[PDB]
Amino acid sequence: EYPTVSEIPVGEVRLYQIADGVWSHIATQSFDGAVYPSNGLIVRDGDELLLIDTAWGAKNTAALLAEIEKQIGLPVTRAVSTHFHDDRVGGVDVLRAAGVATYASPSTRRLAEVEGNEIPTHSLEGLSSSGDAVRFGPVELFYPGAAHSTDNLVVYVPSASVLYGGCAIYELSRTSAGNVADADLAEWPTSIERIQQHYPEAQFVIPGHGLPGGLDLLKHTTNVVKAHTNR
Ligand SMILES: NCCOc1ccc(-c2cn(-c3cccc(C(=O)O)c3C(=O)O)nn2)cc1
Ligand SMILES: [Zn+2]
Ligand SMILES: [Zn+2]
Repeated sequence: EYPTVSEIPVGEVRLYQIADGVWSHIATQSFDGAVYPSNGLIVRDGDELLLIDTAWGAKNTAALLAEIEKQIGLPVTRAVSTHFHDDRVGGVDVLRAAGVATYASPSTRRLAEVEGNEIPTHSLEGLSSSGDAVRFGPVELFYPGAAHSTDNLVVYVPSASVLYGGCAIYELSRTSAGNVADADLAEWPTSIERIQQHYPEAQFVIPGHGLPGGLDLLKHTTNVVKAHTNR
């Protein structure tokens, strides 16, 4: 069964195989006095591994590199932060330390720099205007417009029909907004319907935090964000 939050110390990283060559990584952090899940993706790319997002901080992420090798034994050579928050770039430092080439939209690097969060080295051109999509190794990267953050990207694995929406998508257990400090609440339902239009194929849908679902995660997220909008 996919892991739930209370099973994972603030330091233990679980790997959850989602298909041949596709895993998710699951870590936990403390924030607001409380303890939260966080998902990221691992995609095999021939001989190497593409990482999507950090494990939320340098400790967790050095740890996350150590499951992968222990459990998968393939080198992580590239990594993508899907937006500028710490649960995504927390431990880019680390990854670069180990030789991982880090990447991020130019929108994400600038807002990370403005924010005092770590900065991916490379820039992921071709993702600026809403609807922009580019190909990155075994997956597709999509910029659905402002939502959870103005920079958020979302990731699609054709090979297994996995759609990783990160923090732009909520799990079903999550009924209420939670951190929208950097959200474009007006655009978020829209930015999201695109994700629906441009990836109807997706059987597995991972959110930034919590239990994967199918595409009803999207409609649930819109419901949450709209509810939130009206107070
Ligand atoms: N001095 C201004 C502070 O600026 C900050 C902005 C954002 C964050 C931050 C929220 N994180 C989250 C923690 C729990 C849940 C979530 C979520 O996806 O809903 C997030 C988040 O990514 O917003 N991660 N990092 C932390 C600090
Ligand atoms: Zn965020
Ligand atoms: Zn998040």
